[PDB]
Amino acid sequence: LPAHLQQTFSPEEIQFIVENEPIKIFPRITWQLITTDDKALNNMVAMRSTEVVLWIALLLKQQSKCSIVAPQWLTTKELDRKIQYEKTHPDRFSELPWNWLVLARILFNKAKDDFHDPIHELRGKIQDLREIRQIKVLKGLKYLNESHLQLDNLSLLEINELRPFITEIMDKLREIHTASL
Amino acid sequence: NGLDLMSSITFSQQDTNNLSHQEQEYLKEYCDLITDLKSGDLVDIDLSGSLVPPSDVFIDVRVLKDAGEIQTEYGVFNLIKDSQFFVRQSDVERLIQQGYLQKI
Amino acid sequence: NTEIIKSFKNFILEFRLDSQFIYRDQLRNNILVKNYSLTVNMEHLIGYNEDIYKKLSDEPSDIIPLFETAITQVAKRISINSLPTFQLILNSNANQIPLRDLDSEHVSKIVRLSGIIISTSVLSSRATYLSIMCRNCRHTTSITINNFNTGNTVSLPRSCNCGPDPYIIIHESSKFIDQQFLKLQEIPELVPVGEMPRNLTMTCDRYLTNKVIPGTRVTIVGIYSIYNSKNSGVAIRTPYIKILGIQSDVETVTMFTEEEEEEFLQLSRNPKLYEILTNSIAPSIFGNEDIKKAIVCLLMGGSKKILPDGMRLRGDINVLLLGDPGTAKSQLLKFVEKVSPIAVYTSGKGSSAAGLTASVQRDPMTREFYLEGGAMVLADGGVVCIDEFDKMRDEDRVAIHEAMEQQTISIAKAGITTVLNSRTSVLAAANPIYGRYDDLKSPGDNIDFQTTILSRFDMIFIVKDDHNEERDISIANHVINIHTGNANAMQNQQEENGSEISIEKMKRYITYCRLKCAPRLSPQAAEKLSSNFVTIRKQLLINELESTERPITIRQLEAIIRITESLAKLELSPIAQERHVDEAIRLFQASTMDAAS
Amino acid sequence: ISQFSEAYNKILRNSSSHSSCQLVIFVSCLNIDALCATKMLSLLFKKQLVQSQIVPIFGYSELRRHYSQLDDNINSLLLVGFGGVIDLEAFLEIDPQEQSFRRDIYVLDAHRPWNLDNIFGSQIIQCFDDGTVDDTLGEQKEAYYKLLELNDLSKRKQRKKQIHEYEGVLEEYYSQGTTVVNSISAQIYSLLSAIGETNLSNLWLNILGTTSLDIAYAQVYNRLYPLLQDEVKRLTPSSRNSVKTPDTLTLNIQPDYYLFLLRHSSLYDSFYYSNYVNAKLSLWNENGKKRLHKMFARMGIPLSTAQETWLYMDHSIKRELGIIFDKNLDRYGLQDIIRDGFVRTLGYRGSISASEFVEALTALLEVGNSAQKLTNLRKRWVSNFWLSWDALDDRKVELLNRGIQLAQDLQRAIFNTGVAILEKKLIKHLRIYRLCVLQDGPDLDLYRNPLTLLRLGNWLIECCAESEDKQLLPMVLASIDENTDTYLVAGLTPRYPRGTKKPILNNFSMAFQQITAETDAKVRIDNFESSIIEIRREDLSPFLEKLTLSGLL
Amino acid sequence: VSPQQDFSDLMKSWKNERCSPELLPYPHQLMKRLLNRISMQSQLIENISMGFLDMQNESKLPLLCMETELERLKFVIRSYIRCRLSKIDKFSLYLRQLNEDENSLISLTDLLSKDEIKYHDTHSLIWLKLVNDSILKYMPEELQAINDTEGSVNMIDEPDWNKFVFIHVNGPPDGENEFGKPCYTVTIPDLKEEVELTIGSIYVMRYEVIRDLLRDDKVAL
Ligand SMILES: Nc1ncnc2c1ncn2[C@@H]1O[C@H](COP(=O)(O)OP(=O)(O)OP(=O)(O)O)[C@@H](O)[C@H]1O
Repeated sequence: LPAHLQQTFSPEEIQFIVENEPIKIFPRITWQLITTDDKALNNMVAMRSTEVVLWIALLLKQQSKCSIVAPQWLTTKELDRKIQYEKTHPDRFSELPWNWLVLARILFNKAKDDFHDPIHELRGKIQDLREIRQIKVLKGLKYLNESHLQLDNLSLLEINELRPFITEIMDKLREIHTASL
Repeated sequence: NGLDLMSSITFSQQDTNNLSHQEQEYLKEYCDLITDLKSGDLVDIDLSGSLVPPSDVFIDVRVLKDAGEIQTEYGVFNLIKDSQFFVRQSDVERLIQQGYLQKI
Repeated sequence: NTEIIKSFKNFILEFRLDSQFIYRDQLRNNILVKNYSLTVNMEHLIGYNEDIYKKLSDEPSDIIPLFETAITQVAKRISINSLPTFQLILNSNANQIPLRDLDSEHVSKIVRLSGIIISTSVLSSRATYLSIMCRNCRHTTSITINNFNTGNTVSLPRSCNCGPDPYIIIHESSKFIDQQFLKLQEIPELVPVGEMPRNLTMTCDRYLTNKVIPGTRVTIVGIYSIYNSKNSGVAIRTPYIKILGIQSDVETVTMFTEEEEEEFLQLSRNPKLYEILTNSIAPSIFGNEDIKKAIVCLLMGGSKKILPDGMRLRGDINVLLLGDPGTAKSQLLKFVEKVSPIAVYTSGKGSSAAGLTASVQRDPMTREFYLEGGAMVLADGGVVCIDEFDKMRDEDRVAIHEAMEQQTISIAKAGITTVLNSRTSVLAAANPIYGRYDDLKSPGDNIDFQTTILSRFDMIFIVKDDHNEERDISIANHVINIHTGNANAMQNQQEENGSEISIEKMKRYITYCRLKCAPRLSPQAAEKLSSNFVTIRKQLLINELESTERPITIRQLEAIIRITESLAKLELSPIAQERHVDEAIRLFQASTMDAAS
Repeated sequence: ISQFSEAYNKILRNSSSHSSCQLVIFVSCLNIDALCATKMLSLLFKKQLVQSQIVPIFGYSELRRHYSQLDDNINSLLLVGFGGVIDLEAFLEIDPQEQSFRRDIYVLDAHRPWNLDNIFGSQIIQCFDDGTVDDTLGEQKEAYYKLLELNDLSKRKQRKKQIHEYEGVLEEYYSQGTTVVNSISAQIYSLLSAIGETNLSNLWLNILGTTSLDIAYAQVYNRLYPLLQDEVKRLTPSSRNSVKTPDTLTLNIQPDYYLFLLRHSSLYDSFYYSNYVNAKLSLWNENGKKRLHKMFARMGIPLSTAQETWLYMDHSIKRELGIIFDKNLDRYGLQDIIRDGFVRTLGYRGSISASEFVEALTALLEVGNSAQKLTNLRKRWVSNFWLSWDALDDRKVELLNRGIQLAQDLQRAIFNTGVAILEKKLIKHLRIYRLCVLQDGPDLDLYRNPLTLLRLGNWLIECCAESEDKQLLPMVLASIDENTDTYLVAGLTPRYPRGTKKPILNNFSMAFQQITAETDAKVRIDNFESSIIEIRREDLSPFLEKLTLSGLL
Repeated sequence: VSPQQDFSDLMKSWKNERCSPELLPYPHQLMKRLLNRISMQSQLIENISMGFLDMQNESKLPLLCMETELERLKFVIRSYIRCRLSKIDKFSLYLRQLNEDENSLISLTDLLSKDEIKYHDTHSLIWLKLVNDSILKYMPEELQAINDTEGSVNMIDEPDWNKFVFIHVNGPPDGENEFGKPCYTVTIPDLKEEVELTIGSIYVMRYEVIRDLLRDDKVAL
C-alpha cells in the first residue's frame, strides 16, 4: 500500500524512468558485462562516441571514466528559436526532449563539465522557456472542460505535478454534467 | 516490518493495547498474511522496504547512538555512535528502516 | 542613469545562488498572487554587485523608481494589461541604529532601525497616474507620480494662453495608491536619560500600510530626510523618514508558517506540555507555583460564547496578587507583559501616562472630536497588568467594575457616544492593607471596604509569606545563583536543550493556540462540577450559618468554567476532559481558601 | 619509510571487496589538520567508490577501546595523528599474525620525535616517517642494529659500555619535545598531486589544512605559503572575468590580517577581540584602548564606522583601508598583520579568509552540540564533532554561520574571563617558568574543551608576555567546574614576536610524564594530547611542587 | 522475446499501472520468465563474483553494474505488485462480485496472479472476520449483508471507467484506425462526438472509451 503519492508518479520516479533512455558518450575505457537488456557492449573505445542508456553513463561519469554527449537539441543559441517559435505561438508549445527538465537538473550535477558554458547559461534560458511553457498551460487551462483535452506538447515533469490538479477537476466536471443528464 | 529481520512487530505499533484488541488481533494476523506473500517472493521482496528507487549506489550514513553491531547479515559494520559510513543503497534500506541509519 | 535597469534585470535573471535563484522566483511567485510586490535582501544585493549597492546607496531614493519600473519589465515578459507597478521592499538587518541619533548626514541615506510605534494615521490616497486637460485649450494630457520622497514635488504645467496652468485634474481616469503615515517612538529602555523619548513619523505607502499594529515593537528601514511643510526657520524644515523596507520582528498578524504547527504538535503530544509551562513562567522565580499555575489558565484567552441571544461569555476572568511586599507580584507581571504578545503593564493611577479610563479628546484643528484611547482599548483582547489597584482613584476605578464583564465601554462625551468593545483579560495586583493583620481580620475590609470589588474578580490570591528557614535558604541561595556568574541563567540552556520553554516561541505557541482550538466541555465534567459547587455553595453557607462575614456567587462557578477550557486549550482538545477538570477544582479550592481565611 | 603512492597503491589491492573492504580511517582526534586530510582522502575513495568506516576517535586509549573492540575482516587499515610517540604493538599487541600478514596499518602522525618502534620493525607499518624527517636521524640506526642483538669479560664489558653508549645516545632521542613537522594533508596532497589530481577544493583544503596550526607559528609553513602560492599559480580558472561567475566564483590571494572576523564583524571589535592586537596594544586596559581609537583618529575613521559592518564600509574605506594601514599600523608594531594567505571567493555568498574560515570551524569544536559523564561529554565533543565535519561541506554554508556567530560569542567570554584574571594577577612567576591556574570562573564547562583555554592560553601567554621582558616562557594553566576536581591541564609554550629562531620544542610534556611515571596520583594521561592532562586539585598541589621541581628545562 | 521489449512492456503496463485507475490482467506470460530470469543471472553473477576472489593471490565497474541493473529493475516490480495489492483491497467486494458473476471474465490466475488471488480471498476473508467480530453482533438482519443495498450502495465500486487519464497516442503504423486528416483515432464519446486523436498529441479523456486503445497499445499514457 503506497499511500503517497500514490496515484501520480513521483518526480523521483519519472527521473527513475528517464534514466532508462539511451544516449551517446565518450568513454575513457578501451567480462562483460552481459547485464540483461543492454546488448552492449564490446569494450568501448576510449574517446569515442557510443549510444548508451542514461544512468549507466552516470556510473562511469561518476568515476569520470566516460564523457557524455551534449544533446544536439541542447544548444542555448539553438534553443532561442524554440522560445522564438514559442513567443510567436500563443497556442502551440513547440517541441520538447520530453524528459528534458530532469536532464538539465541531472546533466548539471556532474556532466556539467563537458558542455561549453552551460554555467549561468541555459539554466536561465531553460527557465524562461520553463514558465513561458508553464504560463501557457494555465492560460489555456482556463479553457479546461470535458471531455477532451488537447494537451499537445508538454514536459511530463510538469505534466506529473499538474496531474492532481486537472484529473481531480474534469472528473467533477464530467460527473456533474453527465450526472445532470 | 521493518526490516531485516524486523525482526518482529514487537515494540512496533506502540499503541498496542491503546488500539482495540480485535484489530491488533486482525493486524497481527494481517501482517502474518502478507508474510504469506513473502513466500511468493521469491523475488526477493522485500516490498516492506525498498520504497525508494535505488541510488547511487553508495551513500554515507552515520550511526545514531545505535550499537551494535547487529550487522551479522552480510558483514558486520561495527555499530559505533557518531560514526558515518560509506555503503551501497541495498543494505542501508534495512538499517534505515530500523533507525540505525541517519545521514544520506 | 538609464540601462542600469538591466543590471538589476541581470540580477533579476543572471543571478542564481546555487542551486536556485530567488527574486526571479519571487516575481512569478507574486504574479499569480497579483501581489505586485518584491521583498529584496540588500545584504544579499551586495553579494551580487559590490558597486551598485553603494552605487544605489549614494542616492537610493532616485534609484527606487529604477526597480519596480524594471521589475515589471520581465514580469511583463512573464505576464505575456493593465499592470500597475509592483511595490519593492528591500531590507537589511546588519547595523541597527539608535533613534537617539539622527544626523542630517543621514538624509537620503537608508537606515535599518528597531522602533516602537506610537500610532499610525488613517489611510489616504496618492495618485500614481492622472489625466489632465486645459480648462481652456481642450488639450489632452496625462501625468504620473512614478515615485516620491508631500513636497509637493509636482504641479500643473502652465503651457497649454492658455494659462496659467489651465490643465486640470481628472480623477476617474487617474489611478491611486495609499499611505499610512506612521508615528514611531524609540525603545523606552534606552537612551532617554532623564529626558522624554523622542517620537517620529514614519511613512508607509501602499503595501507598507496596515502591516503593523499600533504600539508594537518593530524593526524598520528607510531614508532620513526633511520636509519644509507649513501646516520652524529660518526656512527650517521638519524631520521625516521613509519606511523601506520594514522587516519587523514577528509577528510582532494572524498567519504563520506551516511547520510551526508541527513543532507545536510535538509540544501538544507531550504529557508534560502543561507542566513544563509551569516552570517556564518563573525561571528566576521560586515557588508559588499555584499562583504560578493560575497565570497560564488566563494566558490562553477566556471563553467566548456568542450563540443566541446576544448574551456572551467573557474573558479573561479576574485575578488578585494581594500580599505583603516581597511577593514579587509586580516583578511577576513584568514577566507577564513580556509573555503576552499584547499586554499593558499598569501600576497606577494609570500607566504610564495612559488613562486608566479610555477617554475623550478633541481634535486641535477643525475642532471636532475623537476617542483619545484607553489602556483597555490599547491592549484590547489581551493581557492587563495592574498595580496599586487599591491606590486607584475609585471614580475611574468604577469604570473597571464595568470593563471586566460587559467588556464594552461607552461614553457620552461631546457628540460621540459610541460603545467600544473591550475583550481584555485584567489581573489585579493591588497590595492588601495593614500587612498580615488583615488576615487576622475578615478576608474583606481590604479592597475599598465592600467586597463587591472582589465580586467582579475571579481568582484572588492572598500571599502568605512565612519565615520558614529551609524555605527561605532554598530561594535565598537561589537568589545568589541568579546573580553573577548568572549560574541560574546557564541552567536554562540545558532546560532549553532538553525540554524547557523559550517563552517567546511559547508566545507564538499561545497565539497559535489562542486562535486555534474552541474547546467545548464534555457533558459529564459539568455534572461533576455542578455536584461540586452545590456542595461548596451549601458548605460555605454552613460557614455562613455563623453569620461569618467574608465571597460566593454563581459567577464564581462560571469563572471556574473558564478554567475548564483554560488548560484544556493547552491540550488543544476539541472538548474538555473529565479528568482535566479536577485540577481546576482543587486549584480553585486553593483560591477558595483565601475566602476561608 | 615508503613512498605514499605505492603505499596507497598497496591499499588498492587490499581495497575493493563485497562486502567491502576492509579498512577504517581513524579520525584522531581533536586537531583539524587531520580533518582536511580525511575529506581529501574521503573524496579520494569517493573517486574510486571505496567503502570503509569513518571513526572520529577522541580518547587516546579510546582506540584501545575500539581496536580491541571492532576488528574482524579488516585486511588493511589507516590511522591518523597517532602512534608517532607511543607504540600500538605495546598499545595493541600484536602479536605478529601469520609473513605476508593478514592486516596492515597506515599510521598518520605529524608529530616528532617518531617512536623508536615506528620505522623499524615494519609490521602494520608502513611507518609514516616519509617523507618529512628521514632524517637522518641516523641515531635510530644505532638504537637497533647496534642494540641488536647485543678475556671475554673485556669484550663483554666493552659491549655493554657501547650498549650504554648507544643506550645513552638512544636515551636522549624519544625523550624530547613532541612537535608537529608539517600539515599532513600537504604530503597527502603531494600524494594527491602524485596521482595527478588537483582540485581547487582540495588545494583549498591544503590551504585549509595548512591553516590549522597557523595559529601556532608556521614554522615551515612560512615557506609553505609559496608551495600553496605555486598552486594558485598552477591554477588559473580564467585570465579575466568572466564575472561573476555565479558559479566558481573561486578563491584568490588577498592582503590577509591577523585581524579577527574581518569581513564578519565590525572593524572596531575586530581589533578588540583580535589576540595579536591584544597584548601588543594591551587591549584589556582602558589606557591603550583609546590609543586604537587614536589610530582611527590616525585612520580618520568614524568611531561609529568602526561599529559599522565590514560589509558596508565605504569603497573609499575599502581601497584606502590597507593604505590607511600602510600609513598607520606600522607605528604601533602592527605592521606584521598583513598576510598574503589565500581567500576563497563565493561571490553571491561572499569571500572568506581561510584563517577566518578556520575559526568558525574551531567554534564547532566546543559547541553547537560518575566517570561515565566525561565519556558522555567527550562523546558530545564527538557528537558535536560531525556537525563540525558537516561544516566541512561546501553547499551547507548556512550552518557555518552559527559557528561564524558563535565564534564571536566565544572570545566575548574569552576576552572577558581572561582579562578578569588579569586584575587579580594570578600568574605565578616562580623562577624556572611562568605559571598560572584557574581555580574558579563562570562556564568552565565551556572551558572544559582544551582549545577553550588553548586559544585562551595563547591569548594569555602572548598577552602576559609580548614580551614583555624578559625571556618568553612556557605557561602553566588549570581549570575546574564539576566531576570532582578533573582540572584539565594543557601545556603552553612561549611565542616569539615574529623573530622563531629555534624549535625549542616541549619539556613539561616529558615532565608531565615524569610525574605520571612518579606517584602519578589522580594525574591522567587520558588526553590524546601530550600537552594536556587531567588532575585532581587534591594531588595537583604536590604535582605542582613535583612540577616546580624537578624542572626538565 | 527480446529482453528489452520484455522489459519495455514491463514498464509499459507498469507506467500504465500507477497511471491506471483500476486493475488489469496479470502478466505471468512474461513476468514469470523474468521472475525466473532474475533468478538466473542473480545467482550466476553471485557466483562469478565469488570466482573473482580466486584471482586474489580490477574491473568492478561491470561488477556492481550488474548488481546495479539488478536491484533497480528489482525495485519497479514491487511498485507494480504493491500497487495491485492496493487496488484489489478497494475492489475486493466487486472483485468477488465480479467473481461471483458468471459473466464476464473472472480474475482467475490470468487477471490475478495466484499470489494475488490468494491475497484476494485471504485479505477479504479476515477482513470480514475483522468486521464481523467488531461491528456485526449487533448485526441487524438486513444489515447482516455486506453488499449492494442497493445504495448507497455499496461496492459495486469502483468500476469507474468514465474517469479521465493522461495519455499519449502511439501505435505501430502500417506505414487501420487512421481516417485523417493527420492521424487516428475516434473517440466518439458517449456524451460527445469525435475529437478526435493524434499520435503526435496527448489527449486526456474517459478511461472507458480509451480502454480499447490501451488494449491496442495504440496510445501511451
Ligand atoms: N517566588 C519568588 N521568586 C523569585 N524571587 C522572589 C520570589 N519571592 C520574592 N522574591 C524576591 O523578592 C523581591 C520582591 O520585590 P518585588 O518588587 O518584586 O516585590 P512585589 O511583591 O512585586 O511588591 P508588591 O508586593 O508591592 O507588589 C525580588 O527581588 C525578588 O527577587
